[PDB]
Amino acid sequence: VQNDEVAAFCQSIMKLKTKFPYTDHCTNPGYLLSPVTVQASVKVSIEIEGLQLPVTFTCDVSSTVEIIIMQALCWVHDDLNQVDVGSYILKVCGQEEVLQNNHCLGSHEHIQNCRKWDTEIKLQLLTLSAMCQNLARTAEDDEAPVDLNRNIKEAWTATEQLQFTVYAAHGISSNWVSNYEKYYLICSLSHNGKDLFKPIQSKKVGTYKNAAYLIKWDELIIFPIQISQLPLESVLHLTLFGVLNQGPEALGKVSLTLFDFKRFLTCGTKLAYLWTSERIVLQVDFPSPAFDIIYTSPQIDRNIIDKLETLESDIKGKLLDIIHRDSSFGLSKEDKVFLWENRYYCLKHPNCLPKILASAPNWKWANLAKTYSLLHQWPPLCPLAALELLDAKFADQEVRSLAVSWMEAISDDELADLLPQFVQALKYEIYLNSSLVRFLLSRALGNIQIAHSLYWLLKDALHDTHFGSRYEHVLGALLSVGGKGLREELSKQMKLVQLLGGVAEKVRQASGSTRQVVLQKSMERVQSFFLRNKCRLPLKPSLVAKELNIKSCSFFSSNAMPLKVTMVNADPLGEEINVMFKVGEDLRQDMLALQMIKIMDKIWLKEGLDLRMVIFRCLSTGRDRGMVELVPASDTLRKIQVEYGVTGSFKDKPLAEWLRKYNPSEEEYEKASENFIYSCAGCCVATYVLGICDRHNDNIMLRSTGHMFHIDFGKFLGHAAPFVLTSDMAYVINGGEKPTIRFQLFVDLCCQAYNLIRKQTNLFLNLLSLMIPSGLPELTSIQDLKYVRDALQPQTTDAEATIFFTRLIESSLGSIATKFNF
Ligand SMILES: O=C(CSc1nc2nccnc2c(=O)n1CCc1ccccc1)Nc1nc(-c2cccc(O)c2)cs1
Repeated sequence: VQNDEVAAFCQSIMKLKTKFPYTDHCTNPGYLLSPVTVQASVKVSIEIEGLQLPVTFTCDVSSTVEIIIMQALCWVHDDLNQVDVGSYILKVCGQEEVLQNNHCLGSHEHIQNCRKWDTEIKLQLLTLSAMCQNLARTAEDDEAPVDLNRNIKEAWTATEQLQFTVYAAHGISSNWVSNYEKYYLICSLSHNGKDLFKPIQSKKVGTYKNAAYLIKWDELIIFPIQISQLPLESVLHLTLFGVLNQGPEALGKVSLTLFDFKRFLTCGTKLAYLWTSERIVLQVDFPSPAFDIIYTSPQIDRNIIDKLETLESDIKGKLLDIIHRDSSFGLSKEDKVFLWENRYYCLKHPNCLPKILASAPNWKWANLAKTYSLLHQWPPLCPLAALELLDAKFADQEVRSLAVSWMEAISDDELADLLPQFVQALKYEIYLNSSLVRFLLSRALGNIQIAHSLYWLLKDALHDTHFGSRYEHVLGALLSVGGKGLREELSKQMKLVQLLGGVAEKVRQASGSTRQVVLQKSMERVQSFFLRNKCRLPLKPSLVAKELNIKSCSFFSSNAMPLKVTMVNADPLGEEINVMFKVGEDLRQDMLALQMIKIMDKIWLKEGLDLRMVIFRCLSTGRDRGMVELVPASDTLRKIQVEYGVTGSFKDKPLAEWLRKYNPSEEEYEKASENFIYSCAGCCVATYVLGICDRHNDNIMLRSTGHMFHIDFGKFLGHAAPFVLTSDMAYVINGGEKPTIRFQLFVDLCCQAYNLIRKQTNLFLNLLSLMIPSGLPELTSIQDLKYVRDALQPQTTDAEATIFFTRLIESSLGSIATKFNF
């Protein structure tokens, strides 16, 4: 049946492939699209063929890339009628990414970065023919097949009790036989991620006589449930325990779906695989009658429910209070029961559907008809709201598929920064083929960035003990449907990272003197690689490295010695590529913190608030290793303070003098100090809301332009000053020892941004919830989310929330807070 599920998946993906022909350029562009985030004049320089100097001109940020292309065309051509405006595109110099014509110049992320750093905006005008499209799919790609490397009784008429005999575990290890004397299983039955009944424990039995590799229970297990009472998505969990010989110690876990991908109840012997990480086979024998049991969903209920009593005796106000509540998190039982009665009065508010669904009394087969009738007349949800319908608490195929149908309204650009949570949501689909995985694969088909990011996220997801096989099939489908070009580039990137990681290991394994000469020798391997391959940068695949710059490659001195890898651009119009490669730390936590910060930045920009945040990249390439973006011309606060100490003129001047050294002009220092004010406000809000703690001087970094950012996120969602404002940071903000209206601006910015994040409390809780199953040390349960919820204070109004955050700023000032009038 599993092989049949794989085959059905493959053939469905063949269908999906037909939906994306290689001829269609917008689905198959062959190149990365320059990212856009929706949100004056700036100077752009555009290189044009046949001109020795690029044309530099002032463009409106609001103007679209299409008309900017035409403006450059107008520079070189006095009449644009003869030339074709079509078949002309703009790329970033040095980066193999194409600006999107319909979108505004200001909306492009590269433009926004250059504006913040005051970097020269450098573009190239070229035809589609000149653009590198080596990633594009071929006719060979479209034609190739997909490779990932009798009577019937309806279930509602099925009286039999769910039962099965746990037979045996086969292939147990020597050290297992050494360490434990008996074994037993805990059997749980669940739906929507919750137990339907209390778990039943097997008897404790030792290894079978004459068969040490075998544990034989041969034990029947009967649940107090009836086949007709089992939801379609019912899952049986079997956890193995060993008792030590000298508490019980968990050895592994298995899951079995109670109905297969064709809705047939599992019957007969089914084998399951427990990975010690070594494969143990577990045998579960299910009843096998002379007939097949099929699940049949209930009969459709059709109603137009509109024209009902609106007594509204304070009850409408109670309903709106529940509707306009922040999230489903913590919703009272009584509130649940009456949101469920008055669910048909909430159609006017679509994004409250999860709450309603979370307040269903049960998912018994009978009530399913009315639930589905409501779902199919429900208004479309915001994609972001619809995420919640893909978490574990909603297993129902109808709910989830219709959530994905609402989700299909999301842009690729917005989707890309959300990909990790989707990769995780795959875990709550019990079948291989599902609307969610098809949605992800189709989005990857049409967008090279989506495909690339999915690839790396699936490679991390593989290391899951329980879900590794599912992710292996998903990754195989992705690599198969991506095409030959995409695949070979991904293989080059995989080889590059593996080589870099080897170099990292060797650098830490050597000591002192040796460590500097081993780096040059280890790197010769890499340079051989570059001799035979041009390879795209895994952190930003728009950058192509032709060759390693050995002499600029070094190592940072830290607990884990990171590698400063400098490579030369394949494009002479580009800059040299600088990344850090770190091994020995789980970068997935850092990535989550960075993603949360970035999403706050997006939320702020959506309401027009620009806190000038440094948004840098981090990629977990393999287990406990990866590439991190390097921010140029920036230091930790430690370093600034110690360098200043050599002079030691004042505790309040170290940040000021540093910024003044890199910004000598009075206008320049004011510009850099304003950058500090805004970025500091953003960092303070992000620190308090994410529970970022241990913000020591090393953790804080400051850019020469004046922007403040965070680098190490070891304390994430930690519990207990919320943030710390030292005297020299107050000096930069005020511009003087005494307080100025610039500090009031700082406070205003903090409180404004804080309230903007509170408005999106549901989004943030959902994103962290969906990362729960990924297995980071500080995000294991819903209480970890309750910390963030409490930090966001949803019940309070914006006014009292401002009061609260302002008191936080005073506590952060601490001893020097005497000098301020709130
Ligand atoms: O100057 C710098 C600042 S060091 C730095 N920065 C980071 N940034 C983001 C994330 N983590 C870090 C980071 O951990 N550290 C190390 C800080 C540390 C040092 C020594 C011991 C312990 C800790 N970085 C560089 N940038 C470039 C460059 C040039 C041109 C373009 C470009 O994109 C980058 C070359 S070197």
